[PDB]
Amino acid sequence: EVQLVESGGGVVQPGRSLRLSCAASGFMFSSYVMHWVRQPPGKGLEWVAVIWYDGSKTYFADSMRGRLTVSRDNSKNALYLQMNRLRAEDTAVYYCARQQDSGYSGPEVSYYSHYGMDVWGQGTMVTVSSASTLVKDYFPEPAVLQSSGLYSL
Amino acid sequence: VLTQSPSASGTPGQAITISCSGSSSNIGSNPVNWYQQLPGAAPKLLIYADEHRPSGVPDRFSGSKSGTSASLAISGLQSEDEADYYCAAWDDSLSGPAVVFGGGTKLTVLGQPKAAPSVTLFPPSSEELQLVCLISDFYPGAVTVGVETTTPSKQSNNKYAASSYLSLTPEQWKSHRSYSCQVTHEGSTVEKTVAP
Amino acid sequence: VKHFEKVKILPKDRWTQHTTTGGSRACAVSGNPSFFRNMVWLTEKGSNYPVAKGSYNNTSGEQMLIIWGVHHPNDETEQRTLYQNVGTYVSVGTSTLNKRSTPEIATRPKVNGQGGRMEFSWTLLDMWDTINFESTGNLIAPEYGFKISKRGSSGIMKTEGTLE
Amino acid sequence: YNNTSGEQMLIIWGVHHPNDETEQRTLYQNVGTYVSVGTSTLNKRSTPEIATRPKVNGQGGRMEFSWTLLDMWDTINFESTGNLIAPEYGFKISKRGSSGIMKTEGTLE
Ligand SMILES: *[C@@H]1O[C@H](CO)[C@@H](O[C@@H]2O[C@H](CO)[C@@H](O[C@@H]3O[C@H](CO[C@H]4O[C@H](CO)[C@@H](O)[C@H](O)[C@@H]4O)[C@@H](O)[C@H](O)[C@@H]3O)[C@H](O)[C@H]2NC(C)=O)[C@H](O)[C@H]1NC(C)=O
Ligand SMILES: *[C@@H]1O[C@H](CO)[C@@H](O[C@@H]2O[C@H](CO)[C@@H](O[C@@H]3O[C@H](CO[C@H]4O[C@H](CO)[C@@H](O)[C@H](O)[C@@H]4O)[C@@H](O)[C@H](O)[C@@H]3O)[C@H](O)[C@H]2NC(C)=O)[C@H](O)[C@H]1NC(C)=O
Repeated sequence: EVQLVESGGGVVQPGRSLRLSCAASGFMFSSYVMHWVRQPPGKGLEWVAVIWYDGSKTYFADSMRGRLTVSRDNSKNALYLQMNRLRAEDTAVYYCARQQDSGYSGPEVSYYSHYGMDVWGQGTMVTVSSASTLVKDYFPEPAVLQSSGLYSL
Repeated sequence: VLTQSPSASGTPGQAITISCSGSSSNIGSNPVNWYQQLPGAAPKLLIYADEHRPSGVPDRFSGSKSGTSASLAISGLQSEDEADYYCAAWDDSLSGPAVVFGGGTKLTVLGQPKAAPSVTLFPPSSEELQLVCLISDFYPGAVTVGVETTTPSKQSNNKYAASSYLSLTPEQWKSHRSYSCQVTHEGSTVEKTVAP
Repeated sequence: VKHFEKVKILPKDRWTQHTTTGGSRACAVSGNPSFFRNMVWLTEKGSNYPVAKGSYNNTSGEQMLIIWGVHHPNDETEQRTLYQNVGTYVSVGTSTLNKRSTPEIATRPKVNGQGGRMEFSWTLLDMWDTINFESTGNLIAPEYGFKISKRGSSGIMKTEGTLE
Repeated sequence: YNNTSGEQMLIIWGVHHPNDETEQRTLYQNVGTYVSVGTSTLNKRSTPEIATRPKVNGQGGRMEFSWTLLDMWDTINFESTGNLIAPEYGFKISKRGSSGIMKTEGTLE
């Protein structure tokens, strides 16, 4: 019953911003440095950010510069992501994962670097389009979606 | 970014090996973990800090690293072992410290015969006010064909499918290089070429 | 023993070359990783773990009880991540004493979610004598020592009862 | 071993102490070996002390055995690179009670 559950996913229009949470349960949250990582839909994995157990330090992906706030409420067992100025690239499934340690917690990355990510959530899917509302260019939802923010197959 | 073999396949009882490679920055300095994602679902950590497995993980799985390269091995093979496999390592680059993921790998246990696809073309319809290459079935997946392509799909016959579409700014250049859709089974890249 | 004066002998801040701010979730204070208030858990700083040295001459005016630990990691991995170099050791000595202990490593059942262990030892440091620690890792250091203030017939009473 | 027996279990293990480095090599191959045992409460990493000793039972080597009481539901771990004498067995305590060990040269009638 150790688990993380991501929420807030949905549709978001490009140029706007997205807000996401993760709910931790069945373990001690405040002792664990936590992770944001996303998988675009059918492509591979992309690391997003990392936040320290005590919230003392954050590290962002080079992709995320200037668009990203990451925070945590330890007492609420809550992970918080807020990302600005979105685009098609940012469309993806979003994952909250827990960084594993020995018993030990400390400020240096040198400790955690040897380990990594023993538990994940089932994710929350995010789709970026300004749109809304054979078969081609249709809404809403084998299909695939083009740059027009539209679906077809 | 890190890099891995494009795809893999093997037989029940067989042992197979997948590779990961990258800069002195990441792997050269910091060690490597391996994650396994079974279809329709979410990742679970297969291996941590090179050699070491976590609890709940069968012995057949195990791995290693040397220099800037790392490797993963399955000593015996069950149907349960069909999934996508990712190497991951911390970087300690500049701009700043960061985790890094390999592109990926998909492997297939071959619970059935191999095959080769049906691919058909059907150029743009004459309705035509200002494309579709579909591979009608095949096994295993990962056929690696305004560029658009879908992700190989399961179906009744228990071989897979797919689709690819393009565009137009509606002319004719390609031709005469025309229209092709050559798709590759690792085993033949194959050509449907049609149309003006 | 009837009273203790708690002396700061080897202050946390005096190790500039190691990480003293580390803790564990077994000592966790309200969900946040912590550690023994009277001990310092040394780890690598900047990926290096230089030789750690400390000494105390006893000016307290009385005998002093001193305690130190040695960490026993669950696996060679943990050893590397924490203390860097392996083949470590911990050395304590005084007018009368000698110990160079090495960190016995074994995979053990999780206890407090912890496979590692800490073996503590103590000694009585005579007035005017001097205590020496040096270690290449796995050293849990005293930040403090207990000077004996009052002495006298006394005891330890085992009871479930409370003070009225 | 996780203890499913239903009661406490006595466990014993040895460590071999060869007569010479030769013996060490021929038997266990690699030198600089060790033997590791651990439980909820216990820790030992012992190393094989080597000394040339008088033949005893035509044997210059020795075996140092140790034991422990493994609590119900607890787990015992051995790992070694050599000189390990392993238990194939453990003794679960069945019946408990005032008893003793009597030293006598006599026999049961
Ligand atoms: C740890 O620190 C201690 C105090 O700072 C050191 O103890 C002192 O050490 C010095 C030199 O080692 C000794 O100085 C000598 O004193 C004697 C006689 O002194 C008389 O009075 C003192 C009290 O002041 C008394 O303790 C003695 O029994 C004597 O009655 C002279 O003859 C020498 O020339 C020299 O000046 C101190 O005697 C000594 N104090 C004590 C309490 O004994 C100690 O050396 C330090 N340890 C280390 C390793 O450096
Ligand atoms: C070694 O094997 C042992 C048995 O296979 C393991 O002992 C069991 O461990 C599991 C999980 O670690 C515990 O499951 C929990 O049970 C509690 C409450 O269960 C109640 O009933 C059990 C008897 O069935 C009793 O022992 C407890 O005191 C409780 O009254 C739940 O709240 C949890 O959600 C969870 O289901 C078992 O409780 C535990 N058995 C015993 C005898 O305590 C042991 O974990 C194994 N050791 C290792 C290292 O894996």
